[PDB]
Amino acid sequence: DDDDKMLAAEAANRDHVTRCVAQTGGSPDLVAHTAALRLYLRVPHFLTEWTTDPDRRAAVSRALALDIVSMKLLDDLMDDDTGLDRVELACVCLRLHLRALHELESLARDPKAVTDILEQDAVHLCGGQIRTKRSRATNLREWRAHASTYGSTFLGRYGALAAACGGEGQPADSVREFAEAFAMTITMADDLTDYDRNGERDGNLAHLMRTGAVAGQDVVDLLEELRGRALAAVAAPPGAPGLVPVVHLYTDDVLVRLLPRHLGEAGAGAMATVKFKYKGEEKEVDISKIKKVWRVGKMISFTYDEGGGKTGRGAVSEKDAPKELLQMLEKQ
Amino acid sequence: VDDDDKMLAAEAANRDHVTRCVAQTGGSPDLVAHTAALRLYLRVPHFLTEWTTDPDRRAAVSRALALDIVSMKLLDDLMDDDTGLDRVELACVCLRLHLRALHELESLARDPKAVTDILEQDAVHLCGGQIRTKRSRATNLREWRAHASTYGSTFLGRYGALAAACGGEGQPADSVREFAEAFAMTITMADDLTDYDRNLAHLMRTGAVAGQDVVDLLEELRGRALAAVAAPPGAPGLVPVVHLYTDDVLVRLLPRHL
Repeated sequence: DDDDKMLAAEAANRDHVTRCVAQTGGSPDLVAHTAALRLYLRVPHFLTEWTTDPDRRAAVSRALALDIVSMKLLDDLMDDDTGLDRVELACVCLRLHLRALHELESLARDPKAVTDILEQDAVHLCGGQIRTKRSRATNLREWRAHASTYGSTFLGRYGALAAACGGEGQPADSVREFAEAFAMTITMADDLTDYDRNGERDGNLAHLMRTGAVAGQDVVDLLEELRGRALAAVAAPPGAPGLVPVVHLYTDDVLVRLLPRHLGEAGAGAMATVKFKYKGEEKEVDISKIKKVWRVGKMISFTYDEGGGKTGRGAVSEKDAPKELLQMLEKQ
Repeated sequence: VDDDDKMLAAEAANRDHVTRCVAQTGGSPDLVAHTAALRLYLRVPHFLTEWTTDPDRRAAVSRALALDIVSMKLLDDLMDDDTGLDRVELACVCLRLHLRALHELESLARDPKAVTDILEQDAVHLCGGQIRTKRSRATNLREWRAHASTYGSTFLGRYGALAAACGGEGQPADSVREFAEAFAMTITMADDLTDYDRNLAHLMRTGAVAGQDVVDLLEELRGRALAAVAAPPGAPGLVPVVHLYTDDVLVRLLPRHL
């Protein structure tokens, strides 16, 4: 029923946003574009997870959706590649944003809190986007520095706004920490998808991986860092434990589904090995050279390509077998 | 130190506040230059804040209005895509200037909530209005005025209402806005009759609009503005401003099209 709350909230955000686009003279196409922004429409549900009163939660959630969609329309306006009418994009962008300020300011504890949060790192956000497009990233460090502005800072602001508007029991710092880590996991996902969905190359993480400029294991480490940052934020009292499966779902999806499209047979990291003694020598074979593998009690016995026709023999304790050997066990 | 001296100092102060803000958020020299060239846009906040008795509050509201007015002009450049400027800079500077304005306006407002009230109230009339304008173009003076009452009158009306909300109170808010809506349409006509060359001009030239009707509208807007600035407390300094912009359209611009 948490998965059902998250679907209903997306649908309620989609309803609020499309009505507002249509009420301002948005074309059916532009309405269909905003209704299509599924994760943008759902993300506000994540940011409001700490909100105890469900009437305030639903109201903060739709107001965040308005402004996130507005900024997405501004972005479509600066790319100017949607085929949507530019006048509609501009005027609907403005209208949604002004409705969002009104609604957020109606819910905030403090009258200045909304404009304080939007102003505080405006230069970092707006100058960040300019430099992202001005100087294309050529390695992971550059990719992350850019992504921390239009991804992390972008969504952190909506985290702070969710805390400011979300009444009592909101660990402001932690809502924002969650938002910033989660946004970077999503931003990596979008780069690794939009390589092919959108034909994107310059500054694109997938292009940097395929090119050799960025190593798969560095990408895996960043994803694991972002997973751990988001998990820590959601464990801070009074806690948002409902967000734990969400964090795993998005990180795992990048690891399992998207990364492999830009790496290849080997994958990320060094080729796994089996260490054993055999006729008195120290021996170490690549999981790639291993042929047959079978269990006898807690021993794993196996054969390998030793060079030429030559077949080698070994056995190790299951305690000293890498996961990759035990996997071939299960698959033989 | 007369009134044209106060205006000149206000216009320079608004320009400097805008250019510093564009430069510091990563605006290129072409975008900084573009922003500094928006003379009337940087000037008009001075007129809007004529009812503000504290000179320091007046300087602060004037420059805040200038940030947002320039912001909305940059959004307008972004929807036309005809300046040859970088769309990423346009968008990012548009956003930054606007967010600074919200911050500076809310810090001056009696009630910070009044800023987002004023901006939301007729947001649909303004934004729906601009879509309808750029869709189905005017073929007579009635249609032209209908369209210009959104992107001109409602546009500047909002900044009128914001000036009164961020001013020193007693300020006659309805009259500030009435001044702004009437004056806005005078300068929108002026812009239309300049921006043909450098659309009301096309209609005057192909005789779909009679000169005498344009004169009558200008005289009506002149009277509306003079009435607004005679409501108490009163902004007598705006009388010569109304005459200057009106007479300029009658004397300099109309003859170019008749």
